[PDB]
Amino acid sequence: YIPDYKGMEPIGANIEDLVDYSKDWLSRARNFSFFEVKGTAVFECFNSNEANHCQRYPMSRKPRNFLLIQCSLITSYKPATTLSDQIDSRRACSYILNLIPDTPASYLIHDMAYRYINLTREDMINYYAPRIQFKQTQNVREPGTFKLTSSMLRAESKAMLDLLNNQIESLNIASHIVQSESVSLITKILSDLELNITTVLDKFFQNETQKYLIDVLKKTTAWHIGHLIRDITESLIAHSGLKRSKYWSLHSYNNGNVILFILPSKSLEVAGSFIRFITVFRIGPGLVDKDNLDTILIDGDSQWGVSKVMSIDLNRLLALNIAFEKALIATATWFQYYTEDQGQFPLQYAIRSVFANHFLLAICQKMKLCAIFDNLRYLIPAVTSLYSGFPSLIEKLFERPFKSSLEVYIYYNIKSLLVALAQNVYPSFMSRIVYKHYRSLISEVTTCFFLFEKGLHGNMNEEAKIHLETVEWALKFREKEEKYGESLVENGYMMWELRANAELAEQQLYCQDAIELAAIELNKVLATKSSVVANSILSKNWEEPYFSQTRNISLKGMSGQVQEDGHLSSSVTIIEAIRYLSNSRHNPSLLKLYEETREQKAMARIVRKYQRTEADRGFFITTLPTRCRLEIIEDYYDAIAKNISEEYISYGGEKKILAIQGALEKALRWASGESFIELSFIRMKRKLMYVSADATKWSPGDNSAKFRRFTSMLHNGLPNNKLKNCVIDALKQVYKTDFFMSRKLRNYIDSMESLDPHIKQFLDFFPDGHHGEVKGNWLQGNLNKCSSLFGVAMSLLFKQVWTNLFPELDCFFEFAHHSDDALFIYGYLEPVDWFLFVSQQIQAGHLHWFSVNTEMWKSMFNLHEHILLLGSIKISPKKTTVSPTNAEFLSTFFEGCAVSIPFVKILLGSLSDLPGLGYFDDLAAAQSRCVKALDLGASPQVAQLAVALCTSKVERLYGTAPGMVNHPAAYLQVKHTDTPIPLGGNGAMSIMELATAGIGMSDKNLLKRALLGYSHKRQKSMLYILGLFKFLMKLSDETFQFSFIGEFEFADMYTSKFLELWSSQHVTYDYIIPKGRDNLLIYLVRKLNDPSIVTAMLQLRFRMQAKQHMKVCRLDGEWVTFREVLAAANSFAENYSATSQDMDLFQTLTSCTAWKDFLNGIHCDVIPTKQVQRAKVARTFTSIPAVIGYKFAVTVEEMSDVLDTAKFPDSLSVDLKTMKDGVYRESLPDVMKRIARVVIVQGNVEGTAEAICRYWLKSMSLVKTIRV
RNA sequence: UAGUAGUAGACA
Ligand SMILES: [Mg+2]
Repeated sequence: YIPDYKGMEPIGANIEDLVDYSKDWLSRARNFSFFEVKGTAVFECFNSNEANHCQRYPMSRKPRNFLLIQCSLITSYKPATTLSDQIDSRRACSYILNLIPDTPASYLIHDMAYRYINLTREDMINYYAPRIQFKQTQNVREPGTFKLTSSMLRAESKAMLDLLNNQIESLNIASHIVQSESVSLITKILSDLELNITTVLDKFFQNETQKYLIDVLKKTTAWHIGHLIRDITESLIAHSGLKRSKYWSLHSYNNGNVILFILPSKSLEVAGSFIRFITVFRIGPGLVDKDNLDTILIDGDSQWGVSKVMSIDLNRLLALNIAFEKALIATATWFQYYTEDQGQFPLQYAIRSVFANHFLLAICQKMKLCAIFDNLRYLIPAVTSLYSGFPSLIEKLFERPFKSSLEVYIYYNIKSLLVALAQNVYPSFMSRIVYKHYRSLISEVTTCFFLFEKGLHGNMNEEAKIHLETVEWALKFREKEEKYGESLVENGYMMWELRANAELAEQQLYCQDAIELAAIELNKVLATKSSVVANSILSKNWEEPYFSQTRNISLKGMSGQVQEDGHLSSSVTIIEAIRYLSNSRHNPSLLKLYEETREQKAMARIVRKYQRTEADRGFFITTLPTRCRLEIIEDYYDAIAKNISEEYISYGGEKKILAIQGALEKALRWASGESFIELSFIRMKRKLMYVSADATKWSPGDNSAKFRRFTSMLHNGLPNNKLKNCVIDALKQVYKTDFFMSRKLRNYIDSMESLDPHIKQFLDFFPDGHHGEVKGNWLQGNLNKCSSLFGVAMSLLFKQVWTNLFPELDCFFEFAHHSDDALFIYGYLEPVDWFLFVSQQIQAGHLHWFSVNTEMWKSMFNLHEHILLLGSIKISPKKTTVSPTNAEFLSTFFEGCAVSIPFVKILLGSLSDLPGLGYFDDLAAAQSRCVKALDLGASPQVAQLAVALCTSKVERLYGTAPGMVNHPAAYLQVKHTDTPIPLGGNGAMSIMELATAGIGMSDKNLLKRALLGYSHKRQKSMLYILGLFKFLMKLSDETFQFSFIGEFEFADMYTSKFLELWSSQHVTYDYIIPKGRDNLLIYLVRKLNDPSIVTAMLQLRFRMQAKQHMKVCRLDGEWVTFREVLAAANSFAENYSATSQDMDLFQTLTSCTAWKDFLNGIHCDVIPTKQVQRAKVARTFTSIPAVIGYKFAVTVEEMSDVLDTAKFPDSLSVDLKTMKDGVYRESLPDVMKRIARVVIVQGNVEGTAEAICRYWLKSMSLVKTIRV
């Protein structure tokens, strides 16, 4: 009932007081926090940091390894098969046995080759045999392994095995010798990798992309070496099973030239496990590092390189498996960007070198390189800006040991590139070309950065790193509390305290007057839309049940009760919901739950986000009362946030780019024309300086208590303060939290047995050794809408103070705040008399006017930063860049109105992130991410190439590819093109059709081509396809994208048959979430036992190799394999006979489901004009479950639940009828159950749902304009 | 100086 609370009393805060303080503070000399970029300054920073680094780390004479797998190719590579594998293994063992071992690695290789070549005939028959045909033997225990005891192991081999089963340094980068050696080595490797080995969309692809990219790259040794690495990694993954990992293995590739020896290892299924192997190759061009080779045996006029015993984890193994494609996709993206930039096609040598560099980066999956590229992606914007904090970025760059010889090469490259950039046409990073646009260079380095997989950090020395920041800032907060008193820090310091001390204006301390005036400036705007504000505030689920929302049902992850170990349990949200519902007697609303759990202390943990940044960020797992309080605050401020612009987090994930582009366009429109200043006119030029700003420590270095005062003065449309007081109390109860250290960190501390001083300082934060109190720091991600709104309010307060300071100048300001990320557009005035006016103003008693005489934007930013510090927002000196032409926001780059959104992240993620729901499901998902890239800016040719790559990957993984086990052609009497996708199918579909028509069209189109065959011709093959479709329909009906497809704590509280009966009885609950306690509890128990939920709660990517031959599909309510499903499909289609109802359904579906004809029906021709690139912009594409819940609603409880769920309470009936009409345009329970976008265009294109399709048709050609 | 990782002792 929203009980009353302690509402805060406003105090006498006056804007004039802040204006006077601003006058006094601006009347003196201020130190700019940014440095003007120069070639001399950047070079001096590099030299000084080199000198310091020479003594920071101990020198290392021997550069360390950087290539995970070493192999060499001199002829074209043919993919390996079982027969070729056996022949090559025989040849390779014969070659190896005629060599003299020198090192323990060579001795072990010789011993294993001798053992393999002496395996009996039955062993070699069972070796290479399929799983079904395999039989156990003395010498062979698994299809691709053999045993090796100590009896057949030499003394040296045993010694090296003991070495396996048993202080940081750096290279002298300041030395020219080390740099020269590293550059020469990496240049040799790249030159070896560049060597040559000796519809309308289809025609455009073959003319532009195939001719100039694929045909050029088909002969490079990088291409064939990528294929060879794919084969080697496939063999390694096959060995990494839970059964095969304990044995030895031997494989050979490329006519016995490359040999892989797999040592016993822990299976990659277990966490923190490595697979150990040795690769022996003939010395030649390729990924050869002579210094890091274990040995180079000398055969007769030949050299055999034996590499070191490499231990590779699952992440790096899966990265190496798909690295030909990550290199190919990156090269295609670079090709498209070069075409956009220079307007012509890249030459052969440039594209070959780019592909070689991308392949080398994809192979060397090392954390040091990932950190270097993470630093570089911020360093490049700093040196191309007018003022930036580049010295700090260079210092952070020099904070790493350059152990590998690749890191020295990349460091030399980035040093040269940054020195060249600061001295100025934008030089490229991996080529000798020079770009015409900064967006191309920044996209190139971003693409290089995205080639590194997420989670390359040390598994153990990162859980401490994620804790250190929180502990350090909590200690700083305690120090401030002891220095200034608990009351001052919690409630904020008065304005006179700031005027007297002047050291109070820092982080974790806020000024009450600043908060109040910021709230006043925001509610001045809010007074115009108070009605909408109240409507949005009341529109949230204040009185709705708490656990009937989707977020509280999800599996995201939350904490549990404190256990006897003293640690905080890690459960899922659904489990905590079930627990509380079981203990409670009713399902309370948000406010009722908050009142129930108000007295409980907020507890939290931290877990890794698994990013690719230099330092891994950890996100916090909060308990249930903490989640309730944060949801209250977030709902309130999000409701307020939407009705105010200049904050771009309340906006949807898709409207942010449109909003920021509109803001930039408004800034550009204002910049047009001049301004007139009254002499007391004078003409003044209107300038435009963007400031891409970031906060130093958004969450850790803030004081959440400030929001209290904000919420006490923010004006909403509500008549009473009950909700505002509830939000204030929720803010009060989230002030102090119990930060719990993880179990891994506790075990790490326990195993130490002797603590370093800094580990002791970290540990004393936790008194009992498990949890420590953290004050004033809202945990990361918990308060983002509120923080963005507060930042916008502070910016508006600064704008008001500036306007009151100099009313004679009509300056222009915009602010964009997406949490810590921000963009400040400053339109100031520049003289074309101004100095005389400034002198007169100074002599008139306005001592603060002298800050505007020259470079007024400096003083504007100084005042803005100080006013932001009057809260707790510290603009980061490092990652904030000012520039008069460019901007960076929301991970996108703006050239005025032009927008450049990276689309590489989802193109590369198509292969690396497969959902695993099912063959059709994951194939559609992978095809969907190519559509998203096509929306974000990828050209149709690049999207087509990427989609071909990922569907080839899915076909290879599931065996659907022709010639393999699960090829439907050999068991379904079809041509593999007339096969439904859920039962195989080609899956090759034009990206245009997926983008426009839909993803499942490849099935539906077939249906049409079936029906036209069955009606006009009555062919038996069409009847067979119809039977296949009927089998899919039957499976979809039996088991219950959008198409027909073919243990825990509380999961055992209700019987499975009880769940089935309940689901059959309460049909409506399949579409709506219940509201009563018992019904919601049963719904949640059923949700726990859903196979998709259990599977969802990468390891799946690795385990799919074994899952391929196991029973994963569902047939007649039984778990069966895919091959049996295909055989059943063949039998049922052969025994299928047509019926009237099926024919009627097919005619209705084919008549009601067309866009393909328009795509290929339009004409195209090359206009005699070269393609010109314009400033790209963004366009847009231009409750239902409740009515279905109404349809099956029978009981009073279900009727009440569906009534509450619907946005419109009593309109459902009418809506249902209208929906029925819609269905009749495109009633029975069966048919009812079965029925159940921003694109980066060029400037000219319209925003119609067909205009974007026409633009995509235009964009298929990359260098030539076309006409429709 | 077997690998990954690391100016947090890990995988073991
Ligand atoms: Mg930024």
